[PDB]
Amino acid sequence: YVEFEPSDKHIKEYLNKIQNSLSTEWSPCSVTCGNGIQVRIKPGSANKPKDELDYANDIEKKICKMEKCPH
Repeated sequence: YVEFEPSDKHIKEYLNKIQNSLSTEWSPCSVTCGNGIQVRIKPGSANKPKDELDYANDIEKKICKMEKCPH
């Protein structure tokens, strides 16, 4: 069945997109309408170099829900 949840592949794509502003503060929502994701670096991972961030353990994710997408 259709999952209706954000996929890890797509969240990793967003991490590439916002990598320059990625920090311990939540990112902007990945979308301007409908459902997307916000990401941040876990505070306990703030000392790590960019090339040693584990997706599952060093990155926090949360669903964000924006206004209904217009036609």
